[PDB]
Amino acid sequence: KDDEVIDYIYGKISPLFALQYIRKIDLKHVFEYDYHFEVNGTVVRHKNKGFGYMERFFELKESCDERSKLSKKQYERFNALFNFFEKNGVICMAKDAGTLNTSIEINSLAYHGKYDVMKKFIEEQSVSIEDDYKKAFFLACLGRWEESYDLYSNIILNSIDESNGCVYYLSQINRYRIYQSITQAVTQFNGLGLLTFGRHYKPFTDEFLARIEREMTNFNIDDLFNGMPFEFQKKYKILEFLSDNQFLYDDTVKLFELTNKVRSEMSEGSYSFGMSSDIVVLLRLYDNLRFLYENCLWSVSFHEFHQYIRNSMSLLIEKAEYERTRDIDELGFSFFGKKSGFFMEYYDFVNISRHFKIDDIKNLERSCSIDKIRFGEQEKIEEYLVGIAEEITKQFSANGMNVVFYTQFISEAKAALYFAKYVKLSEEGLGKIVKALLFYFPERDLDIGKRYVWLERLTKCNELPKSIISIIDDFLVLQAEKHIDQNYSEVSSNGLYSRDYGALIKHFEKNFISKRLSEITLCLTQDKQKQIDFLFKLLPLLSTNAKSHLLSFKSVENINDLMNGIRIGLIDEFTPEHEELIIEYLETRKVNYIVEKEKGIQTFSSNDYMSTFGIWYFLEEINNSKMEEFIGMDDQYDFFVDPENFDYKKFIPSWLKNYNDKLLGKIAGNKHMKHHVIEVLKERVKNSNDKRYLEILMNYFI
Amino acid sequence: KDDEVIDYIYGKISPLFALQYIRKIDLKHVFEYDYHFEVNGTVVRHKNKGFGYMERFFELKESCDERSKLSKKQYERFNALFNFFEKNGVICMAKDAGTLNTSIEINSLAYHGKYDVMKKFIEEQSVSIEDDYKKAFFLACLGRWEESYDLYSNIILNSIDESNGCVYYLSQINRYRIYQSITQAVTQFNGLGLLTFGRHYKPFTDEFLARIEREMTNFNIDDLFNGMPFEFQKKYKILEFLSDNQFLYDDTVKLFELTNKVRSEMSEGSYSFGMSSDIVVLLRLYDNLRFLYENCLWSVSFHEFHQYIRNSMSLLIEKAEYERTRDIDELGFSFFGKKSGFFMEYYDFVNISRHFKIDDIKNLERSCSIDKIRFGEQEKIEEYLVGIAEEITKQFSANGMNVVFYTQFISEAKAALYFAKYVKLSEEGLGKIVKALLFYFPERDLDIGKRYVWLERLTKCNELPKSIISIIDDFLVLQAEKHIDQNYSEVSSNGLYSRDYGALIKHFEKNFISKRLSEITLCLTQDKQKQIDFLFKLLPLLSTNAKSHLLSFKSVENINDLMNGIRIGLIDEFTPEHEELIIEYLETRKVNYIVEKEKGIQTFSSNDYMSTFGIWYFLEEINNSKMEEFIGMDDQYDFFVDPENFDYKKFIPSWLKNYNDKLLGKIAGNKHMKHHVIEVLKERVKNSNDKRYLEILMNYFI
Amino acid sequence: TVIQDTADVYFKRKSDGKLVFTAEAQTASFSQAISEEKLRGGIGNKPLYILKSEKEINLTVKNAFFDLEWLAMTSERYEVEYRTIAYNPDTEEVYSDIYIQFPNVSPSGEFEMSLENGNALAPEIKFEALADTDTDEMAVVIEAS
Amino acid sequence: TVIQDTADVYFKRKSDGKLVFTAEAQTASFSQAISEEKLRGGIGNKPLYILKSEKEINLTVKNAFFDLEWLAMTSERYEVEYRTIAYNPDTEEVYSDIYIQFPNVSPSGEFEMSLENGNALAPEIKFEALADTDTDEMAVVIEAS
Repeated sequence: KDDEVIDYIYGKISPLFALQYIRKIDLKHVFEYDYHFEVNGTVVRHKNKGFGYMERFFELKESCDERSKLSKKQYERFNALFNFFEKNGVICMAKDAGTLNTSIEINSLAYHGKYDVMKKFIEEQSVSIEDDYKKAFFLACLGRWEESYDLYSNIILNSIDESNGCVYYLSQINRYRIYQSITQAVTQFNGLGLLTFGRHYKPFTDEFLARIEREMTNFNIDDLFNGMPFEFQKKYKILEFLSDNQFLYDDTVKLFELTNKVRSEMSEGSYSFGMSSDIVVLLRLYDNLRFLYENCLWSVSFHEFHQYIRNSMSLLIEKAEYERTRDIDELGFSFFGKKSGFFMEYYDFVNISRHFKIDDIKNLERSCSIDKIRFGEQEKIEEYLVGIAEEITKQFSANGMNVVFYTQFISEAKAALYFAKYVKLSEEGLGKIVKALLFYFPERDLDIGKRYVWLERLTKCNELPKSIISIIDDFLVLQAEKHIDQNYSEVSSNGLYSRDYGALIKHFEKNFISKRLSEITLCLTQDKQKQIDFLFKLLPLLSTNAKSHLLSFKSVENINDLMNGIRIGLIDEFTPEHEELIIEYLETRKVNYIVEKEKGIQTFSSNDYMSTFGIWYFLEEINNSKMEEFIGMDDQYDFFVDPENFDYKKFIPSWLKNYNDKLLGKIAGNKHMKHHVIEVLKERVKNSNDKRYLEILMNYFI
Repeated sequence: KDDEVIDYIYGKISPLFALQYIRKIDLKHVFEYDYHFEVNGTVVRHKNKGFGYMERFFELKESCDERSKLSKKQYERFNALFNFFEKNGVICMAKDAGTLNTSIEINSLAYHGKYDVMKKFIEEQSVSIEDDYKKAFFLACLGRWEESYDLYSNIILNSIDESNGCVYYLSQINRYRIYQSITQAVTQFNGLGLLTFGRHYKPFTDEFLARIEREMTNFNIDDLFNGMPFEFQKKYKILEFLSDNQFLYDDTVKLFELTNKVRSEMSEGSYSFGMSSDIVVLLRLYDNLRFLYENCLWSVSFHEFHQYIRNSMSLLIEKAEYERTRDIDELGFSFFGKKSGFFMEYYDFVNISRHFKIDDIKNLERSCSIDKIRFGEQEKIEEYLVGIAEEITKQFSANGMNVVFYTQFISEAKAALYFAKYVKLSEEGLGKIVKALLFYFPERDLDIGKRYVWLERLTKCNELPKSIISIIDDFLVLQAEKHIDQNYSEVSSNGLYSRDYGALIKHFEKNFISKRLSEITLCLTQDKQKQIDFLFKLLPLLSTNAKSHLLSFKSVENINDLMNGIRIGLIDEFTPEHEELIIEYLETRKVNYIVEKEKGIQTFSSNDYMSTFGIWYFLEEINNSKMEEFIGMDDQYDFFVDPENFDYKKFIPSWLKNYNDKLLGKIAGNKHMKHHVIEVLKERVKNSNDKRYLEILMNYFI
Repeated sequence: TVIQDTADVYFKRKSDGKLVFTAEAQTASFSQAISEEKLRGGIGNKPLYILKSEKEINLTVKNAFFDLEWLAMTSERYEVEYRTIAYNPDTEEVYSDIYIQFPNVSPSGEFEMSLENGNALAPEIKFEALADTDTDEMAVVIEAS
Repeated sequence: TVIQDTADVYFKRKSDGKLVFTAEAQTASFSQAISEEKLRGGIGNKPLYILKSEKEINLTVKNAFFDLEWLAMTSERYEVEYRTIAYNPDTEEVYSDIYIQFPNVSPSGEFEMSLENGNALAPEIKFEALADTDTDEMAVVIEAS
C-alpha cells in the first residue's frame, strides 16, 4: 500500500520542514534506527524486518507511471518529500546507486561575508520570527552583540507563545552562545585590552554586563533539551546534539576516529573503495557547516566549532596532499576513470579563511602545499575579498567602529587577506584590497612587517599594474608625512620596514620615481633629523635633485646608515671610513662583553650585525686583517670568519632558512666546512619532515 | 580551627576510600569545583569563599606541632587523609608544590599476566563482597563469561542484601558489559566462527542466552546512576561518568584537542614550559587506566577503551619521537638543553600489548621509531609476558578450552608477542614464550607466516639459546607429521611458510641438522607426495643421507619447484634444461595472454614469476636471446628486460620501495633507468615525505 | 563526481562453490615490506638472486548478508568474488565490468569479537589473501572489454 | 625528573618600568625564515650582499595576574623579563640563575577572544617582539654564572 508508505514517511519527516536544514547522518535518529543513512545520500538496509518502505519509495521515484496512480493528497506529500530529499541530498538506494555526484550549496548570507547586504537586511523590516532569528545571527556576525542579545531575547519572548519548538531551542542555544562570547570578550577587554589596544575599550557598559550576568544565572543548558515538551524531544532527537554544554561532542569523537582511519590509510598506502574515509568526513564537515549556518546557529563563532572545522578542513587538505601523489600500483587508477581530486572552491575558501586562525594557516602551509592544488570559482572569491576589503575600509575609515565586531572580524579579514595568495583577482579588486591593506588595516592588529609580507603574498597570481604602485606610493608618502614627529618610530613585528615597500616597487618597476617624495624632500631642513634618516631608505624613489640634496644634507657615518646605504646600493664597496666605523662599534661591543663577563654573557641584539660582518668577510667584502682579533662570540661569527675553528656541535639547523641562494651557493663551495653542514642537513631531513630542508639539500646535492 | 577543616575534608573524602584508586582530575567534582586538582597533584586554587579549604591541610602536613594540637579522633582522621593522599598521588597545594618527581603508578594483578594466580584466588573460598567482585573480574578476564555473569549477579544480590552501593554499581556495570560481551560473542560466533574454523562453537547453550535476555531486558545503563539514592549521587559524583554507554565521552575529545595542541606545537616548532600537553595526556592516561583496573571494571576489554589507550600511547610516542628529533636553538639551549628521553616502562608495555591491534602497532612503527626509545622494568615485562605464554599454553593444552577466553585474550597475547621484539628477555622465559608461540598457538587467528615473522621479531633483539632452536626444530617436526593427511593445504597470510622458519634457524645458527626430520624422511614413500613437498621446503634442516633420499625421490619439474630450489640453495646456476623450462613457461603465458586478450589480463601470482625473470635477465643471469620475445605484457618485465622502450608512466611506487641493495646498485648503474627513477623519486619525496623513499634517495642514487 | 566504485562482493567456498555471504567492499590494503630475517638478512650469493619480497593483500567488506542454506546446514578453503562497474578517464561511462576474485582467502577478521558499546551496525569482515607455495597470490583481474 | 624550568615572566612597561602583570610562561616560539620579496628577491649586486632576513618572535603566558595599581590608574612600549635557573648537564642545581628579557615586546595576541564554552581558565596573553631602525632585535641573554 503506497498510501501507507507516504503517510508513514510524511509523519516521520514533515515536522523537519521547519528546520532550514537537516543533517544526513542524524536522519537515522528520526526513524529509530530502522535504516542507515550514509552521508552521500545512499541509504543502506539496517537490521530491520519492515515492509521496506524506502525501496518502494525510490521505486515510485524512478517510475512515473507508479506515482501517476497516487491520490491527490498523497501525490502532494510525495512531491514535498521529493523536494525535501533533493534539498538535503538523499538520492537513492545503495544498490540502485551506481554513480552519484556531490555538491556544495551553503546558502547563508552570514556565511558569505557580504556585510553590506547583511546590514541592508538588518535595516529592512521583518514579518516572521524566522526573519528576526536571521537578523539576530546577522547582528552577532556583525558584532553588535548588545543588539543581537536583545533581539535574541525578543525572539525567545515571541517563540514562547508562537509555539515553535525549533526556533525556541535554537534561540536559547544562541543566546547562551552570545552570553558566553560577550562575557569572554569583555573579560579579555578588562584584562588585556588595556595593554593591547592601548585604551580601555568598553563597548558594553557595566550595568548591561551585570544585567546579562544576573538574567540567567544557574542556567544549565544540558537540561534544556530535557526541559522541552514530549513531542519535540520525540521528533527532534536530531537536536539533542546541540543542547549539551559541549556541543560538537559525538561529532568530535567521530572526526577523531575518521582522522585515525585516514592516517592509517596514509601510513599503509591503502586504497579505499566505495565511499572513502575522506569523502565521509568531508560530507560530515559540509553537513555540519550547512546545518549551523542555514539554521543560523551562533555556535559557529566559538572556538569549539572553529577547531572542529579547522580539524576537518585540515584533514581534507592533508589527505588531498597525499592523494595528489598517492601510490599508483597500476590497479587503483584502473578501477575508476581519471581521479576525483580535491580542488579548493569558494566555499572551502570561506571555510579556511573564517574558521582558521592565522597560525593555523601557516601550519597548513608548512605541512601541506596549497599552491600546488587547483582553485575554482575565482569570481566568487573576488567578491568575497572585495566585500572584506571594502568592509574594513568603510569601518576603519570612520572614527566609529564597533570594537567587538573588530575582534570578531579582524581574524577573518586577516585570514582572508593572508590566504588570498593563491587566488587571481581583477585589477579593480586587487587595487581596492591592497589600498585597504596598506591604509585602513589597523596598526594594533597588523604591523609594518606583516603588512609588507601580506601585500607581497597578495601579488603572487597577479603582477603589479600602475594602480598598485600608485597606491603604495600614496601610502609611503603618508608615512613620510607622519614621520616628522620626533616622538614617532617604526616598529616591525616581522622585521620588515618601508624600505621593503620601496624595494618592492623598484623591483616590480625598475624605472620609477615619485614626485611627492621629491617635493617633500626639496622642502627639508637639518632640524628634522629623523625624517632625513627615514627618507634615507627611499633614495631610489627620489629624483636626481632630491638625491643630491639628501646626500649633501647628511653623510653615512653610522652603522645603520651603512646598512641602509649598502642595501639600496648607495655604496658598492666599503670605504676606510665605513670599515673604521664598524671596527669601532665592534670594539665598544667587545669591551661591553669584557665588562659583562662577570655580569653574564649577552649576545642577541647585535648578532644580526655580527653575522652580517662575518658573511662580508667570507664574501671578500671586508679586506682588513684586524677582523680576526674579535673571534670568541658564537653568534654566526666563528661560523663565517673562521669555519675551521668553529665548534660545529653548536650549529643550529635553522641558520639555513635565512640565507639567500647566492650565499647558499657560496657556502656550498667551501671545502673546509661543507661536510658538517651536509651531514647535519641529511640527519635533520632523515629525522624531520620539513620541505625547506629538502630544498636546501637540492641546492646542496653537490 | 584545624578541627573544622579536618572534619569537613574527612566528611567529603569518607566514601572515597572504597575505590582502590581515583583519578586526580576526577577529584574536582568532589569539591564542587572549589579547587583545580592538576594531573601532577598540584592543587591550584580555582574558586573559594572561605579560608583554609586545603592550604590549612597542607600546613598541617608541613607542621608537626600543628598536627600535635589536634585531638585523638582528628589525629586518626588526619592520618587516614594522609594515607589517602599519598596513595592517590595528590599533592596538598600547588602554591608550594612546584617541580615534582614523575613516577609510574601501581595497579592490581589482573593488569599483570598472573593468570595462574587468578585461578588460585578463584579456587579459594571468598571472604567478603570485594573478594568475590575481584574474583568475578578475574574470571571474566579469564574468559569464563558464564561464570563471571553468574558470580556478578551473585555479588549484585549480596550488595542489595547488604546495601553497599559502590560494589552494587561496579558489579552492575561489569555485568552489563559482560552481557554485551556474551551477546556480541554469540553474534560473531554464529556469523563468522563457523567460517573461520569449520564448525561453530556453542560455549553458551541457547537456554543460557534466553535466560540472560529474559532476566534483564530494556535495560539501558544511562539511567543506572539516575536510579540510585541521592546519597550516592552526592558522594560518588566521581562515578557519574561511568554510567554512559558512550563511554570515554570526555576523555576522547580531550585527547583529540590535546593531540591538536601537540600537533600545533610540532608544526610550529614551539617550546613549552611547565607541564606540557604530552605530560598531561600521559597522566590522564594513567589516571583512567588505574581507575578502571585497580577498581576492576570490565570496560577495559572493549574497543572504546582499547582505542582510547591506543591513541594516547601513540600520541605519547610521536611526541617522544618529536622531542628526540626536535632542533635546538642557542636561545632554546640557554633556556633548556639536554632534556631527558621518554620513559617506556613495564606499565606502558602492558598498555600497548593489551590495547593495540597488530595493524596499529605496524602503523606506529611506520610513523614513529620505537626501537630508538629505551625500555625499562625489564624483569616485570619478562614476568608478565612469560605468564601470558604459560596461560595460552595451558589453555590450548587441555582438551577443555574456553572459546570466549581464546577470542578475547588471543589479541592481547598476539600483540604482546608481537611487541616483545624490543624488550630483552631471560633465556628460560624465551624458551617458554617460543614454545607457546610455535606449538600452542591457533590457526583461527594467527596464521603460519604471521607467526614466523613474529618469531623473527622476538629474535630481533633478545637472541636465541639452543632451547629455542630445539623448539623450532620440534615445531617443524610437528608440521611434518601434520602434512601426512592429503587434505590440509599449507597457507600463509603474509606469504611466509615453514621454509621461513627453517631460514630463520639457518641464519641464526650457522650449521644445524635435525635428527627427527632425518628419521621421518626414511619411512615415507612415493604415495605421500605432499609430505615430500613439505620436506623439500624444509630441506636445509636434516642430515645428508635424508637429503640424498629426498633428492632421489623427486627433482625439479615445474616453475614453483625451480623457485623453491633457488630459495633453499639447492641450485646455484641455471642450466640449459632450466632455461628450456623457463622459455616453455613463457610460451604458455604468451599463448594464454593472446587467448585472453578478448577479456582482461591477470598478474598477481604470475607477476612474481614474470618480474623475477625480468630481474634475472637484468643482471645477466640468463643469456638467452629469445628472452626479448615477450615484451609488452608485464610492466615489471618490460621495465627490466627492455628499459629503453618502457614508457615511464606505468612505474609503480611498490617497486620504488620494494628493492634490494644490489638491485638498486644495478639500477643506479644504468643511466637509462637513473634519469626517470630519480625524477619520480625526488618528485615523490618533495610531494610526500616517507622514510624509505628518502633513505633510498640518499643512500644509493646519491 | 563521487568515487564510482560502489561494489558488491560474493564469498564462496573453494572446495565446491557454495555461496557463503555477500557484501560490499570497503577498502583494500596492498602492502609490500621486506620482513625476512632482519632488515637485511636475505640469503644469496654472487650469481644467486631470488625475489623474496612477500606481498600481503588485506581487504575488507561491509554489510555482510549470509546464505540461508549456509546457516541451515550448520582445511576448509574459501574464495571471494568482487564485481564493479568499470570506468575510463576519457569515458567514465563504460559497458565493461572489472572482475576481481580471491580464490584462496582466510576470514581472519580483525574484529576479534569487538565490543563497541553503541548500537551501531557494522558487520565488518576482514580478509587475508592466502596463498600456497605453488602460487604466490591467487587473485585475478579481467575486464569484460 | 620533570623539567626544572618553571620560568616566571614579569611584564613591565618600557617607558618607566612599572610592572603590568606577572605570569608563568606557557609557550614561546622563535620563527626564522625569509619572505623578503619572493623566495629569492633580495636586492643586491655582484659585489653586494645584505642579510635582509627577518626574525619574528612570539610568546605567551599562563597564570596571568594583573596589579591593583595598574588597573586602578586606568605609542606605548613594554618589556618582558624571564626568570629561570641554570642547570648545566655537567652540574645540576646550578645556583646561578638565568635571565632573559625582551625590552620591546608587543602585546598583539594572535588569538582575539578564544570564545570557549567550558569553565576552563587559561588566559594566555600572546605577545610578539618588535624591532627598530637602531637595533635589529631587542632580546637579551644573561646568566649569573
